[PDB]
Amino acid sequence: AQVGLIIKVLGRTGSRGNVTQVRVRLMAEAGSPDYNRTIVRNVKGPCKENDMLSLMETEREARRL
Amino acid sequence: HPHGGGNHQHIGHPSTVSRHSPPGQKVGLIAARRTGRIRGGKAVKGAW
Amino acid sequence: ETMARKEWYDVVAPANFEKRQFAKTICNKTQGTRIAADVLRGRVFEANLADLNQSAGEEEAYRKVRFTVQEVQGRNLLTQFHSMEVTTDKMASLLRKWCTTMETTVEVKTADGYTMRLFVVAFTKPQANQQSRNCYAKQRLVKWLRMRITKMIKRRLSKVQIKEAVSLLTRNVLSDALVRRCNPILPLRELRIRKVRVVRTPKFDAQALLSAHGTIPASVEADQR
Amino acid sequence: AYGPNVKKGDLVYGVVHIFASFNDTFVHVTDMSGRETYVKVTGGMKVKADRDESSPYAAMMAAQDVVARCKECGINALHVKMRAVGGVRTKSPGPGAQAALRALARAGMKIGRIEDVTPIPTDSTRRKGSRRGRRL
Amino acid sequence: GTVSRPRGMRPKWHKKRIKRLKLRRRRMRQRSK
Amino acid sequence: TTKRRNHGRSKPAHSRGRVKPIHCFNCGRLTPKDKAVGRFVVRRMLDAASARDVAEASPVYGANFPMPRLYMKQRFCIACAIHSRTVRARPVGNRKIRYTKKV
RNA sequence: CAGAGGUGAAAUUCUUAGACCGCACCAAGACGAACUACAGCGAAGGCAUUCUUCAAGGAUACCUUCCUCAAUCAAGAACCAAAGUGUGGAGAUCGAAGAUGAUUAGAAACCAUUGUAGUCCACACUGCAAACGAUGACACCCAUGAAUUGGGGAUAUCUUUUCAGCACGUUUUCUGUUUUUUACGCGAAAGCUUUGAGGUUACAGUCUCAGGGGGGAGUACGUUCGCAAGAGUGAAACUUAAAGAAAUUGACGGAAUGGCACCACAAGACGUGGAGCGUGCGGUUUAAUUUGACCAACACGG
Ligand SMILES: [K+]
Ligand SMILES: [Mg+2]
Ligand SMILES: [Mg+2]
Ligand SMILES: [Mg+2]
Ligand SMILES: [Mg+2]
Ligand SMILES: [Mg+2]
Ligand SMILES: [Mg+2]
Ligand SMILES: [Mg+2]
Ligand SMILES: [Mg+2]
Ligand SMILES: [Mg+2]
Ligand SMILES: [Mg+2]
Ligand SMILES: [Mg+2]
Ligand SMILES: [Mg+2]
Ligand SMILES: [Mg+2]
Ligand SMILES: [Mg+2]
Ligand SMILES: [Mg+2]
Ligand SMILES: [Mg+2]
Ligand SMILES: [Mg+2]
Ligand SMILES: [Mg+2]
Ligand SMILES: [Mg+2]
Ligand SMILES: [Mg+2]
Ligand SMILES: [Mg+2]
Ligand SMILES: [Mg+2]
Ligand SMILES: [Mg+2]
Ligand SMILES: [Mg+2]
Ligand SMILES: [Mg+2]
Ligand SMILES: [Mg+2]
Repeated sequence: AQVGLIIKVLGRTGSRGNVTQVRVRLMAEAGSPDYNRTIVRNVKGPCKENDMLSLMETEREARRL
Repeated sequence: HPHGGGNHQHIGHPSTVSRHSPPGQKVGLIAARRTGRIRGGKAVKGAW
Repeated sequence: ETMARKEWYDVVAPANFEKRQFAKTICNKTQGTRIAADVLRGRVFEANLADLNQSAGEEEAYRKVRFTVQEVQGRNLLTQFHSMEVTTDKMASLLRKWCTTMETTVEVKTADGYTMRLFVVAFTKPQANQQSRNCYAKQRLVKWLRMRITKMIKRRLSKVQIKEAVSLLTRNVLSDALVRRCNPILPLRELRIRKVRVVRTPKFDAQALLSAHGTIPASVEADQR
Repeated sequence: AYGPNVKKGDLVYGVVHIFASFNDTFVHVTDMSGRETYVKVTGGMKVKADRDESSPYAAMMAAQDVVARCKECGINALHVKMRAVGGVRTKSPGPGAQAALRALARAGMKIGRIEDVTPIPTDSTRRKGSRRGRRL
Repeated sequence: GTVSRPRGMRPKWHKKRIKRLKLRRRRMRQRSK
Repeated sequence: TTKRRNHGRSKPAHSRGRVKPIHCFNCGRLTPKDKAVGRFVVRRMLDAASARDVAEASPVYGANFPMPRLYMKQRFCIACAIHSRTVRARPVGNRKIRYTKKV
């Protein structure tokens, strides 16, 4: 369960606007292969900048749409 | 002739006959792979 | 397990390539009438020219060279030049709109035999002073350029052996000579040999093959692990 | 147990052919000649729905299976050759092309030359469909 | 809708109907002839 | 009621008689080459996020040697160009404006 | 080595018989990508690989020749996309008819897999296209700015060991071509504008074809041509007050763009719809069950 920090909110994606797209910086240890690695994710529920997520799979990256 | 006879002029049995039919019986379409109007590219006739 | 039957082999490029033992391949262990040596011959291996020539620059990273296995020496697959081709991305990126793409096809036979087809492509260029919307070329000049390219390739490539011809194509010597003698006919943005392919080959000579490979590097595939 | 007699850590190169259609994705690892194939895994071997055969996730799963088998075979580096269906049909690669290549890279496989090798006709036969095209 | 009113059925198919009708009258006269 | 002076194609009235048709990129509809909407596309083989990982794992590719890109000449029929938003309907006055370079 | 194909999703279909996939090969028939353009050629239809050929054709150049030989046309003749017809060939791809699987209330369609005739070539017919610039041919005047193709005049840049005293390119000019942007004038307007739809009630350069409200009807008959399909020619009876054309404002769109709303949705909460009962509406019944109202009627006419 990799923990990621939301550094910015890209926007409200989806037709209904319930899902939002954010840029997530992984909160890994220093020297780890995932140190300072940023990915784009789709988040369900109210999320704000500086929030933290529990990513089950870090390989997948959300579409920029 | 195998095709002779009848109160109408007809072959009463399929005219496509086996390759192994004895002489006298091997009349008609001999060991035919197909019949009809071919209907398309004409295959090269003869053996393979 | 399928890999149990497999034996490993080394593919060796001729001596005019800096890296000799490029690539590795597998083959079924000769399980009887199905001899590995009989089935290996004729296999074509494609490699990037940059990998074959380490000293080569940026331009050689966009050319692929194919080699045909002419003989199986132990675990070494001694090969002969088969074809050379420019990569898809580089060739597609060379095309520009407001100019004419001029293509030439030249078929020559070397001293050993080895008929090959050359497939030269050229593009017209706007002049530095030019401000016209297009730089299209008159068909008279295109025919002249095609004629001169054909003569030069036939003259130069028909007096040399197969190994020298491959060296000329690999080291851009023939291409540079073409572009230098063809610019006076027509301002060329770029003259490039798109694809070389051997279409006909003489009867198989091993002595000439051994002479073409020089000193053959050994392979340790059959050695004890 | 399987692999060439080479020093540990030296790169052994295969060729991965990534056929990314809009109906399926192929991850096919061969040697440099292309005659011998080490492992072929398709996107439809990882999903049960026909619509999910060409999904990026199916390509990712197929690539991971390829990486495991290539590890067993001794291959640790790969030249990639990606193609669309080509010919007279569409030249756009399928959804799983990027997914398969990224999954191979992330799974520890070394990546060599990348080339697009989709079939390009210099002049083609008639394309499927009428002169009115496919009407939807 | 690149065209204005046909005003009483598509004229192409009306011409086809007239053509079939002409052929029918032709065959009838041929029978009588 | 002529909508366009050029009738939606690049064929003046005394230049040619016929332009050989081409198949649409999407649907395959046969349309004259001059009339079809032609866009030259230079598409990256991988997106930026995935290209980073592949370039990381590639000795060949990196900050000095760029990765290959796809080059396609895409010609669309009018219906497929409109539906894919390559072109849109425009106000009558704005129909005249033209572009010569990819901006 | 276990699926592949195909699709909104599937299935008809192919697949341990090894399909799909991969490499190098073949065969055959088409086709000639990108370059490919408000570009070139051609009478029109049409015409894109290279090389070698055969007649041509135009433009330009000319202090060459000649001396009205011309323009346009009933009758008459030749060419003419695709489809179609005949006879041979070809048959890779695609594909009328047909079949099957889907989707549907039905679907003989659109979609999928196929599939015959056809598609391709030769010869001979056919001669009906939105064969369109919906704009007949020839000739004259005609404002402006960028261009573009071909040939010639005159005089900044690049290459310059042989189809080479070269080729391109700059500036200016010129004849001929396909055009574009923005002046009169014209037009019902859309629009056209040395490329006219201008130079027309201030109506006359020349020739020629066609039209005279809508249909019936490009039908009937006769007749010519055609193998046939049909083509050319072509009515009338009867019916009908409009049919049309271009613009304007609305309205509508299973067309785009930007916003907005819990009488919308999303995240949810309480419910209603199921039970009993109160009440209103309808129906039934009745002498009467008085009547209005059917999102914006129905605990509403307080
Ligand atoms: K009988
Ligand atoms: Mg008997
Ligand atoms: Mg009888
Ligand atoms: Mg009978
Ligand atoms: Mg030019
Ligand atoms: Mg499938
Ligand atoms: Mg549609
Ligand atoms: Mg409309
Ligand atoms: Mg309209
Ligand atoms: Mg009208
Ligand atoms: Mg012309
Ligand atoms: Mg035409
Ligand atoms: Mg257009
Ligand atoms: Mg097989
Ligand atoms: Mg070409
Ligand atoms: Mg035909
Ligand atoms: Mg025929
Ligand atoms: Mg016959
Ligand atoms: Mg088919
Ligand atoms: Mg007509
Ligand atoms: Mg007309
Ligand atoms: Mg010209
Ligand atoms: Mg003008
Ligand atoms: Mg008639
Ligand atoms: Mg709100
Ligand atoms: Mg309201
Ligand atoms: Mg109320």
